[PDB]
Amino acid sequence: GMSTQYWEEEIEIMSREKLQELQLQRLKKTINIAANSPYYKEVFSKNGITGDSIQSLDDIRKIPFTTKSDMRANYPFGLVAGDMKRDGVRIHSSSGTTGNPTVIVHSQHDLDSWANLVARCLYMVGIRKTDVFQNSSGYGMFTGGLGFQYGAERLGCLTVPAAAGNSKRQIKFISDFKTTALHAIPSYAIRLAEVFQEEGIDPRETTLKTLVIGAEPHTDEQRRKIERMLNVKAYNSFGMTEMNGPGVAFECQEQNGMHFWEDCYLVEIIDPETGEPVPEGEIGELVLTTLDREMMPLIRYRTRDLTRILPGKCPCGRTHLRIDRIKGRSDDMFIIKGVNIFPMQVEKILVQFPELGSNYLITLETVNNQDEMIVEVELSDLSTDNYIELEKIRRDIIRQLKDEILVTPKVKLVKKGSLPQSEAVRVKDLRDN
Amino acid sequence: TQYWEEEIEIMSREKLQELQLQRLKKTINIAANSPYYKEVFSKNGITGDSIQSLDDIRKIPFTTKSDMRANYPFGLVAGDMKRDGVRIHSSSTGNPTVIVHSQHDLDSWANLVARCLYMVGIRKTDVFQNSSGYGMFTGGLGFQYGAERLGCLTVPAAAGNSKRQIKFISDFKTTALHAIPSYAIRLAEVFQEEGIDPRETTLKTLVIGAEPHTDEQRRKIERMLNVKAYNSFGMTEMNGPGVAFECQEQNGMHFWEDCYLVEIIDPETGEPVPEGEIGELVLTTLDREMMPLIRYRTRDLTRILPGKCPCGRTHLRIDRIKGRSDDMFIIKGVNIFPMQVEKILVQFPELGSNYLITLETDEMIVEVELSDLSTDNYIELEKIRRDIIRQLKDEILVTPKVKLVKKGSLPQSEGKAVRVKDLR
Ligand SMILES: Nc1ncnc2c1ncn2[C@@H]1O[C@H](COP(=O)(O)O)[C@@H](O)[C@H]1O
Ligand SMILES: Nc1ncnc2c1ncn2[C@@H]1O[C@H](COP(=O)(O)O)[C@@H](O)[C@H]1O
Ligand SMILES: [K+]
Ligand SMILES: [K+]
Ligand SMILES: [K+]
Ligand SMILES: [Zn+2]
Ligand SMILES: [Zn+2]
Repeated sequence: GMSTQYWEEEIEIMSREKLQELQLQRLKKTINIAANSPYYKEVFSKNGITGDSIQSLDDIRKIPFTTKSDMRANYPFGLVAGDMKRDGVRIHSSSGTTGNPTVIVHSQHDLDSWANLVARCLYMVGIRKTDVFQNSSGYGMFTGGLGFQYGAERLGCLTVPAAAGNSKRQIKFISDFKTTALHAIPSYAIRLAEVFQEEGIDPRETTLKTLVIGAEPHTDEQRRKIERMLNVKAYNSFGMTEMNGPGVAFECQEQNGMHFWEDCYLVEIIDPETGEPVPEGEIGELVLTTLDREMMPLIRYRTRDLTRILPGKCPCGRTHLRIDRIKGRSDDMFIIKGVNIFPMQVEKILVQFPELGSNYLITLETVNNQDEMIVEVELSDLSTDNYIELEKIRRDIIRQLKDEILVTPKVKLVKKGSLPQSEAVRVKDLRDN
Repeated sequence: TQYWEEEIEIMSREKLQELQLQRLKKTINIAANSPYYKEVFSKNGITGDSIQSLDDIRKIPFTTKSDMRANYPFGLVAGDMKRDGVRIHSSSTGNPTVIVHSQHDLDSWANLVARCLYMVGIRKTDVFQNSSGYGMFTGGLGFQYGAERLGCLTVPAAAGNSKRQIKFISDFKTTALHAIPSYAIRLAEVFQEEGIDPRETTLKTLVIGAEPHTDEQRRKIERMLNVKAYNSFGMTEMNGPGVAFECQEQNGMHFWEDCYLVEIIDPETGEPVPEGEIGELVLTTLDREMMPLIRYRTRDLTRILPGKCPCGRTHLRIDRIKGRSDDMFIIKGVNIFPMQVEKILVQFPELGSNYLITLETDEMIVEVELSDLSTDNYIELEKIRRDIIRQLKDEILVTPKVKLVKKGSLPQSEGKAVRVKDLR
């Protein structure tokens, strides 16, 4: 409380009364901006949403939800509200070519707001400009790459844009550049600790002090295991491309719930069936509204993420609400190696091969603390192909899947009728979650 | 002609010389704080009074890749890295060299990339796609920050996944693309495979670099995609992209002399070459503060093109990179550069764009893919193959073995194309 340091004290410890008037002011502004987009112009016209519709924060429930299906239907720029040709500076797109992906368009204001939120998060968990920050997240279209890169530079850290994989090079950068802060997915942080002891280095005797872990569900125990293996303090990091990427919700040094930055987001916990707000503190679907986005704001977006608001004041002194861990989702999406994948993306690739049967199964397992994706697909007795030709097709399946879902899966061609029958195709998740 | 920074881009030679001298003295005073240049200046008697003219830089010895490897990782860091260091980049076997940047250094680098892009006609209204690898590769974050500084709608596609690259161009209406010359050809091929005419896209401008390539190789890219392609020079040591770049005249790459001091030195004597002769490119940073580099031997061979450019810019122009010193190969005691082979192969329209030089025990094998548009028979193609052997023999002064291979048979590299395979 008294010894707690803040990036933006006036906002981070702002009274609930002053937070409510800030959210209402930014909510009205967001709706007036969003009304310029072809999608929300249509939505507001059909539901009688005008400039007088929002007088309180509860009036947001007059506006219907924004679903992923709606966003896919308006791909690529149906929800763009600003002047993209003049002020649009970046596009963040989701994976795929078999279906319409998700596109978020940002202006310079939007990138600066996002970079400030990431800097706020990093400063909160004790990271300073004197720290050496290494980002093991994939770059390019992945928001974790450029997101933490801009945020850590804004804070003033000596950044190490290592990007994904090559654990020996990751260990080399930590040892030679004296890395103190590291961003990694929980399973990769365990892999790095393992690679340290393979190279004859004690994973507890490095320059590492702080770890930022996210992109996928993990228990408090899995985080405590990471903390013991590397002799560090690990903090839960929440984000999604739709909400910028990282910097949305983050743990404080109390490591009890993730503080949601309510100055930039309006949080709603809704019953996934009725679509009504859940009783205070119960598990429901996370529904979010951007409050500082201008190029492409999102109003009441159904994230399909399940969580709850943790009650009571936090001893760090911050007034921004805390959410519990995200354990699962209300949709059919699965996360492997921190990458979001829909089972339809896999099916749309497999159906193109006439040598394959219709029956397929996706299995998610943990092998040596690392997550693996196994795609079993039955053979069609219609093919006249021998071993050499079928193996070439199996390698072509791996390659086309890798390009679509942005992860390399294990593909096994199984006997016709070997896989069990159910009748939508299920994803068998055998991981400890 | 439109300029990003007119006052600097058309600045008189007299005013450029006093700007370079002012920034050279500042660079040497900053570099003196690094453990490496503190020792170098102490042993060679380099003080604050040693530099009074631009010619006085020759009092300071050269900085080689070996000196940088010997002082890896932060032996040449001059600034306060803990307080002002904001990024570490690395260059593409052994111990990769590291460059440390402050916020000033990143902003200077971003401004140079924006200056380059604006010069070739790219504006904030353009949709810029970067197919360069991100992470530690300077091409990724280098063009990303530069294009955002200009105000382009950026598409950080990163390396590979050609089907997704084509999808982004088609759906986001990409007008400007950054790619290595060999990957630009691969994308044009993938467009045709997906039933799209590579000449009927929204693409208008292409930025190509990293790989040594001929003018005809670039003209092939321009015809395949119906675009204007511009040569982009850079290296991690000098920030990455934005160092040297062609103007709309497409005749020599303008070197930004406000941020770099250019020298063309004889690799044997270590003295400046006669005005306009081919020699080793030796560079000094003039706007870098965290880790400046003084008279760095790049290993790149080029020459300064004489005369003022019709675009009105007063900044000197360098010719195409002949190749790096490590690219040179010796067969039967004769020195050969891979660009000598490419400059011959590009003149034959019956040949493709992908080729491979193999050295075995000594024999030199030159594999080159056939064109898809080729309708020639065996007798005519064999006559062309014999014409290729003759023209190669006269140029490289050794008789090589030439094999005409199937289109797509030769392997495509993940990054820069490997043109020489030495199996000796
Ligand atoms: N800290 C976290 N804990 C659990 N799941 C997370 C976390 N951060 C992100 N996710 C999940 O990843 C999704 C965002 O993925 P993406 O759009 O690729 O950044 C979220 O909607 C969550 O389902
Ligand atoms: N436009 C270009 N033409 C030819 N070679 C280039 C070009 N740009 C860069 N290079 C080469 O690539 C090197 C820089 O590589 P890197 O620092 O790994 O990006 C230079 O020193 C040159 O040898
Ligand atoms: K720093
Ligand atoms: K994720
Ligand atoms: K723009
Ligand atoms: Zn707290
Ligand atoms: Zn010019």
